[PDB]
This record gives sequence, structure tokens and C-alpha cells, in this order.
Amino acid sequence: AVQKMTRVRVVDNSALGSTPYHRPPRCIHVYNKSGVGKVGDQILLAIRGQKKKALIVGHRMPGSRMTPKFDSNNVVLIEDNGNPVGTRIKIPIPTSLRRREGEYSKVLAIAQNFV
Amino acid sequence: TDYFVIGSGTSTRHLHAMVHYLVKMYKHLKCRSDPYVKIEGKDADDWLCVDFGSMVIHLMLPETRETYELEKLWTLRSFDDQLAQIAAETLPEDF
Amino acid sequence: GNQNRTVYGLKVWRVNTKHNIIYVNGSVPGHKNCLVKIKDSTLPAYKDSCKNLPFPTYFPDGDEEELPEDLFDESVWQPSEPSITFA
Amino acid sequence: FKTKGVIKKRCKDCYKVKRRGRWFILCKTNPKHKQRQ
Amino acid sequence: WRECFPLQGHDVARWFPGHMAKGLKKMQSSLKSVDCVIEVHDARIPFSGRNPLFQELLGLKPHLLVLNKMDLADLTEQQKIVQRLEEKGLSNVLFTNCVKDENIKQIVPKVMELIRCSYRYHRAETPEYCIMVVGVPNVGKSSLINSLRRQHLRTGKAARVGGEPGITRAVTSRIQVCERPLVFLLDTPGVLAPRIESVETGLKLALCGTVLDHLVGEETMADYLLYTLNRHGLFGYVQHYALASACDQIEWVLKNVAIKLRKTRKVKVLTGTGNVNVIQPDYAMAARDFLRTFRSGLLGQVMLDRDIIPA
RNA sequence: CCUCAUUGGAUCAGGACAUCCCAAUGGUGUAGAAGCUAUUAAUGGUUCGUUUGCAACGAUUAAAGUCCUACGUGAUCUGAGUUCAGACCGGAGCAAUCCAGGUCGGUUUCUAUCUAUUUACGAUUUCUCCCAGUACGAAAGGACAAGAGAAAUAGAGCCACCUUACAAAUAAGCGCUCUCAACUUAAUUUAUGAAUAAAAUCUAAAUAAAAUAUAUACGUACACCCUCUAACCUAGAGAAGGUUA
RNA sequence: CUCUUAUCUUUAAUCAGUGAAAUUGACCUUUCAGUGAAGAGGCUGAAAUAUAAUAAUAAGACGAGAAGACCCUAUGGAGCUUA
Ligand SMILES: Nc1nc2c(ncn2[C@@H]2O[C@H](COP(=O)(O)OP(=O)(O)NP(=O)(O)O)[C@@H](O)[C@H]2O)c(=O)[nH]1
Ligand SMILES: [Mg+2]
Ligand SMILES: [Mg+2]
Ligand SMILES: [Mg+2]
Ligand SMILES: [Mg+2]
Ligand SMILES: [Mg+2]
Ligand SMILES: [Mg+2]
Ligand SMILES: [Mg+2]
Ligand SMILES: [Mg+2]
Ligand SMILES: [Mg+2]
Ligand SMILES: [Mg+2]
Ligand SMILES: [Mg+2]
Ligand SMILES: [Mg+2]
Ligand SMILES: [Mg+2]
Ligand SMILES: [Mg+2]
Ligand SMILES: [Mg+2]
Ligand SMILES: [Mg+2]
Ligand SMILES: [Mg+2]
Ligand SMILES: [Mg+2]
Ligand SMILES: [Zn+2]
Repeated sequence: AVQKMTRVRVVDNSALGSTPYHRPPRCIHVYNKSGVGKVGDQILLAIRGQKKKALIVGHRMPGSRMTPKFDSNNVVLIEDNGNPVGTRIKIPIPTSLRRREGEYSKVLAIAQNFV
Repeated sequence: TDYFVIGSGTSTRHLHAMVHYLVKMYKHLKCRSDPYVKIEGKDADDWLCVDFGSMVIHLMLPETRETYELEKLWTLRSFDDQLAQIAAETLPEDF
Repeated sequence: GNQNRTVYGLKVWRVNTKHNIIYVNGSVPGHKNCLVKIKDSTLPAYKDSCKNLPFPTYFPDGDEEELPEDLFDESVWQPSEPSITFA
Repeated sequence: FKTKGVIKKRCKDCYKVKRRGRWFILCKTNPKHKQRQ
Repeated sequence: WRECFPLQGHDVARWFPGHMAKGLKKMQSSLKSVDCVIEVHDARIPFSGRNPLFQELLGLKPHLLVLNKMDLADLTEQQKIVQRLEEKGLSNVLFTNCVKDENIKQIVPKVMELIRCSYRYHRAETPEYCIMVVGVPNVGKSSLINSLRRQHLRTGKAARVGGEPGITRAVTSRIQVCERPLVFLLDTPGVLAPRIESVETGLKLALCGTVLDHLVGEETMADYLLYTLNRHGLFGYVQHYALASACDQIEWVLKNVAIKLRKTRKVKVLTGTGNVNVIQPDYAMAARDFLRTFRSGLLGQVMLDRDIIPA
């Protein structure tokens, strides 16, 4: 579960996240009628003075049986037009993203490992 | 997916036409029992992706194809040049 | 608590004729070992669905045909069946 | 249909009726001419 | 070395507290008894900040601009600054250093001469010349009261002078400044603007200390120093902080500054196996000290608005 | 010659309609899509933050309505202010003191006697898919109804799993399930037809229909006259209620 | 805090013993609209209505208390200062 003011780990190779900076990114908005964010839910980060959209690809909170619980809250940065900012994702991504209602094929293409 | 398809397009207009034609043919060409397919990336202006049941097609402009290099990743599963640059780390104290 | 409440539109997934057990989707008001009232659903959709069911009641004394011990709904995956492979 | 306090005809084709407890001027040629009291 | 500071996606600097609103009402009500209005400002920023409302709301009375903090600024092209300020319609402009009472004598004669040209109407019979000082926070506005309080009356400090913005809250009573012309001053709280113009002006307006630094983070601002400091050529931080050699990356310089000052934190980082608390050098503390040295003038004289003044 | 002093929040909300969204319609300088204007309707809903002392912005939403209830509501709670005992600056006064000028500090308690009140219901909204990138339109762009599927919230429940506890046989949510019918109308639109020679006219003429939100006609729930030494109970403050080869 | 939850102790509640306090014109002590001074259980007109307890809530009885606040009055005081 991601909320407002949560601390997030960018799991791309994009410069926006990749570059080591003393502050992690923090969530400013969750794009849902429910304030909570789960796998496949977009969020608006505040990353290095910039406001950037992102997608949740994993979280530490338990989900339904047969789905993977991660140890960190993982997020990918997406451009305003919706194209991913980064070109590669080396961390495993759950396969549930494929069937959730939304646009996730672009992210899946960039992800080599699926869990 | 069983098959991964990437095809370049001349311009944004051409990209929309190709996507619309394929979906129109897809519905006409049987698939009566099979469910429907969404068109993804319409908000995007240069990259459109349509995911059929067992095939995924990505249509994008030449520059977008060059930047993302989808062909290399799937051809070279773990030996992609961009992937190689992504290493791992740990967190030790500073002294 | 301790009030009469009703749940509407619960599907019947399976019936066990030997032990007279009914499998009803979801939750039922009351504690375990609590007596409940079971009757056909009064929701608009299933207005006249009792055409197929035994109209007066099910008579086992009639013995027109002997029922299988377990009755299932078609969507149900029965145990002892091959493992589901969504081929 | 504008609800106005005074109903006045605005063209030759406009005609008057007493429907559902109220006075109407209804014009087939120009629907702009419709008024209710 | 970088080329242009990235300003895409950053937001504007909105501070505008409530006291800067209740204050603006009192200032309007005080027009009754003000012969002239004095705008104080930071010499380092000739053409930015500059709350437009002061000319708009307080335009009724005659105006005089007093660029303060001239000591910690580069005024080689002062002649040029006047030429353009003449184009802006600010015929009379003064540069003054409050702390070391530089050029503060000249202000009163100009205010006298400036008032002579104007009309006084209802106050034409009053013998006391009351004028009013306004400006953005931390421009020396309250200090100017004291510098004139002593230079002429030779009495002593009368207004609370403080480093951080927001010290003076409400429009106060008159403070006597001189006896021979019998000049009184009305001190008012610093107002910035309801809406700063550009992300850069707002970034510059924080450099001199006009707006609370935590509203900008102090990390999107330390970077700006390194850019302009290197761009303008003032390679003084290397010697002061005994850095190896010139650089244009905050993570590097703030790494060096932090080690020099022997400052470290225990910061929670989020790795792939779970949150871990790791001791790390204080990037935040270095940014403050790097900012607090600049503002103290030990890093050199600067002309933040350059190539905007020449033109 | 100058002047100047109750109201926020929290909790729970009752109501008006002069309607912010949802719903039904008239007109258009309404091609479609976006809009504008007016009628009808009170149905349920009407977000989270930052600086703030009144505003000033950020990100959202179908929408973030306008008002009345003695700031609706302090014997439910809370921040200001009124506003004092201490203390400073600025300005007065010979002083004591003073200022509708700044600032920092700073104790209201209550066991409820009376009235009133404390044991069911029949759902709202949004997005995607389809029709269909079609109708329309020079292009740009781009619908309606009909039909299927997802969630969010609310209401009512439950514990097989998951999670958190009791390092108990349980309780919780962060887990799971279920939610529907409209006889009765308003704006508006049709059909038949007199006053009124029409091959007119929807009708405060006699007539026939369609058409928001409401609601209870129509349903579900309840329904038994009930032994009690005592024990036990997923029933409970007591009493009541259930159970007893 | 989102967004509350579980456990234990205190209190509560039931049984036994002992036993106060502010308060109290009389009460057989209802709802709505009206009237009225911002005002009604008690007045006008409708309506509702077997009788008594026990445990809860605090809308009301402009609920109860304290030497609380605010303005004005007295040919009532007192402290302080002076020109
Ligand atoms: N170096 C230098 N510092 C100065 C000068 N004038 C004022 N300062 C510094 O500025 C601060 C005082 O600001 P102040 O005089 O109160 O100005 P203000 O604008 O009235 N303050 P505010 O932000 O409350 O509106 C102190 O840190 C003081 O040392 C100057 O001429 N030179
Ligand atoms: Mg309400
Ligand atoms: Mg209305
Ligand atoms: Mg009260
Ligand atoms: Mg009480
Ligand atoms: Mg004293
Ligand atoms: Mg205080
Ligand atoms: Mg204290
Ligand atoms: Mg105080
Ligand atoms: Mg009671
Ligand atoms: Mg449709
Ligand atoms: Mg006793
Ligand atoms: Mg009685
Ligand atoms: Mg009354
Ligand atoms: Mg009566
Ligand atoms: Mg008792
Ligand atoms: Mg009471
Ligand atoms: Mg007298
Ligand atoms: Mg006397
Ligand atoms: Zn007409």
C-alpha cells in the first residue's frame, strides 16, 4: 500500500532516478478514488524538485494468495505521454500487470524478468 | 507471449491507421469466442502497442525504436548492452 | 447484534445428498451451529427459475432416479479432476 | 420555452393555446418564438 | 561544467503568509500621514523580486529606491545600473551599506529635495516630515531605521534587526530618525509578491535570503550557487573549503564540504531487501553552510542579475 | 481637528432549493464534439494537502453547490479573540500611569432530577469494452440509445484464507461475501377531436399515450405464548433469550 | 494521523455492609405550527397517548455552581503620583 508521502525506490535505469541523491522520491498523489495504491496503480512522485508520474510495480504489503510480496515498494517512471522514462528494468515484475485494466504492455516490454 | 512483433512507421498518422486496420480485421477475422483487445498508447504520439492473446505488436517511430531498442533485449535476453550497465550494490556505513 | 438479517442472491455451488449439505456462495449471518432459513431467491433476475427444480419438493421416496452423492455446478472444479491447465 | 410574465406574439405564424393550466405561444416556423407564462 | 541550470518541472516560490496580507492593509491605511515612500532592496538583485504592488498601491506618494547590502555585491558597472534604472522611471537611486553606514548620509538631503518638488495638501502645515520604508524581507529595511537613527540623531538601535526573514511582522508606529528636519520613519513587514514572475527570479530571490530556504529545500538552491559561482568565475569556494579543484556537481562539492566540517547523519535508505539505516555525510548541512558562507560575503562579490542589466 | 471593536476547527449533522454533480427536457448564431441559455427535479453525493491568518496556491474529481439551524452543536472536545495580575520595546505624560500600537508568558468545574432520544430492509457513482474510428464531417476531429465487464464509496454481514493481537478455543481489518422491484408525475413530446366552414388545435374540452427525482401500493424480515432447582451458552451490565440421550 | 484494533488492570455492572454533595415554588413534568422580548412541557389550534422500573446518550429545562468578564451609577471607598 502506497499513500501520500510514502518513500519509493525507482527501479529503472533512467537518470532521473538512477543518479544517487540524498533524498529518495516521495509520493505526492495516488491516481485512484481510493487513496491507497497497489500494484498497477499510478502515482505522482516528487523527485529532485520535479513532479513526475510513476507506476507501482511492487510493494511490501500482503496481497491475495499466489502473488509475490516484495521487500521494497518498487516504482517505474513514466512520461506525461505515458511512455516509460527508462529503457530497462532488471528487477522482477509481477505478471499480474498484464491483465489489470490499463496500459501496461509498454512497461512489460521493457521488463526482462517476470515473477 | 508466443510471438513478439515490432514494426516501424513513417509518421504518427500512419501509426494510427495501421493500428485501426489491424483491430478492424481482427474482429472481422473470426475470434468470435475470443475476447477483445485494447489499443494502448493513444495518448502517446510515437509509440502504440496492441496486445493480442498470443501476440504483441509494438508500432513506433524510427527514433523511438532506436532509443528503446526492443529488438536487442528480446533477441539477447540477458546480454543486452543497456542491461549490462545496470549493476548491483550494497549499503555500508561511511567512516 | 442478535437481529434477524437476510442475504440475497447466494449461488448454490454443490449439494451433498448423503449428508444433506448445501454449499452457498459467500457468508451467511449467524454463528456456527446457528439455524438458518433457506428459500429460493426473491431478487428480480431469478423470478421464475424454479421451473427446473422439483416443484412441490424433492421426494426420495418416489425413487424415480437415484441421485449421485455429490451434485456440482458446471463451473465448479471438482477435486479428483486433472489439475487446471489454462491451455 | 421561456417562462415570462407577459406573453406576446412576435410573428404572424405565432398562435396561442391554453395547455396544462398555462398560456403558450407556439410558432412552427420559428421555434424561438415559444413562450410560457 | 554544465551549460544551463535545469528549470523544467520545478515550481515557483510561493511564500505569501497571512501577516504579509494583514500588513498590506495597514500600509494602505497609513497613506494618510506619509510624505514619501522608500523602497529598500538587495544590491545583488537590482532587477528581480521587486514586489510590483509597491509602485501600484503606494504609487500615490513620491518614491525613492535605496539598494542596500552594497558591500557584499559587485558594483563595477554601477553606472550602467543607473542608466537602465533611469529608463525604468526611478530617477533617484541610492546604494547604501547599513552595517558600516556607507552613503547613508546622502539619503535625507535627497528625501528633503525630493519632497520640495511635490505637494503636501492636507499635511502642508505639519512641520514633521514623515516618510515610510517598504521592501522585500531581509533587505536591511529594519536596519536602515537604525543606521539613520544613529547617523543623525546619534541615539541608538530602535528596531529589532534579525537575520532570518519575518522578524518584523506588523506596521509599527513612527520611529524618530532626525531632529533638524524632524524626520520620522514607519517600519513595515517585508512583502514579496502574490506571484513571483519566473522560477529563476524566485530561485535568485532565495539566494540573498529573501524567502525562507526550506520552502525551496536548500538543495535545488545550493546547486544554483555552484552554477553561478562557477559561471561568474568566482572560484573562491575551492580555497575556502580547501577543495581539490574546481567542480560543477553538488554531490561532489557537498561531499567534500561535509567531510571538511566533520558532519554526518544516520539516514534510512531503501535497498532491495528492505529499509536499512546507514551513517552518511550530511549533504543537507553542507548546503546550509555553503549557503551561509555565500550570504556572508566571504565567497566573493556577485552580480546575480548579469547580462540583464547591461542590455 | 481625529477615531474604532465574536469567530475557526473536531464530532454528529436536521432542513430550504434560489441545483454544484448525477437524472428528464425546450431553444440556439446546436453539422459531429465541445459549449451557451431556460424549464423540471432536493435524489444521493459534494476530496486531500501547503503557506497561512484571512486568504494564497498545489494535486485531484462526475462534482468539490449556495444558504438556514443562537460560531446549528463548549453540562461532547479544542485554537484564537474579548483580555486583565508579570515583562519588554515604539509613542505619549512632571510622575503615577497610558495606547482599541507591537510582542513573550499565563487555572472553569459539574455524580443527569425532568423532557427527548438509544433494535430491519428492497444502492449511488465512475472508468474500460462493444456498437465503432462508425453516424456526422472537406479535413481536423468524432457521437446517442441499446449491450457486457471492472472497480470506488455507502449499507448489511461474515472468519475458509491472509494480516494483527490474546505468547488460549477468540476478537478485529489491512481479509471475504452480498445489495433489487415502482402501482402512483413535471418540465416536455406525440395521437384523436370540438368550441372555430380547417385536409386546423397535445385537451385548466370530453379523450389515448410516452416521459426525472421521489414513494411502499407490491414485496422480503418478524409471526410460536412459551418448562425452568440448576448447570452451560458463539445470548447477556442486570433481567431477558437458547440448550439439557 | 490514514484507520483503527486486541489484551490486562482501574472504573463500571450485579450481590452484601456503610453511606455524602451542590440542587429543589408546586408538578398529574408530551410532539408540531402559531403568538411572543432572538424566547413555550404549561397560552391558541391540530396531533399523540395503558402503567411503572434498569442500563445508556447530552438536544433542552435562557440546566447547576465560583468572589468571572463588560458598560454605566453613587455629591460610596481605597492604593499610587504630583506641578
Ligand atoms: N552585510 C550586510 N548585512 C546587512 C546589511 N543590512 C542588513 N544586513 C543583515 O540583514 C539582517 C537584518 O535585516 P533587517 O535589517 O531586519 O531587514 P528587514 O527587511 O527589515 N527584515 P524582514 O525580513 O523581517 O523584513 C541581519 O542579518 C543583518 O546583519 C548590510 O548593509 N550589509
Ligand atoms: Mg443533512
Ligand atoms: Mg427547482
Ligand atoms: Mg450546550
Ligand atoms: Mg455527564
Ligand atoms: Mg505591575
Ligand atoms: Mg502566549
Ligand atoms: Mg512556558
Ligand atoms: Mg497574551
Ligand atoms: Mg438518564
Ligand atoms: Mg453505449
Ligand atoms: Mg450496596
Ligand atoms: Mg405524563
Ligand atoms: Mg414553536
Ligand atoms: Mg395544547
Ligand atoms: Mg442502579
Ligand atoms: Mg440536558
Ligand atoms: Mg447625583
Ligand atoms: Mg466621596
Ligand atoms: Zn413566431
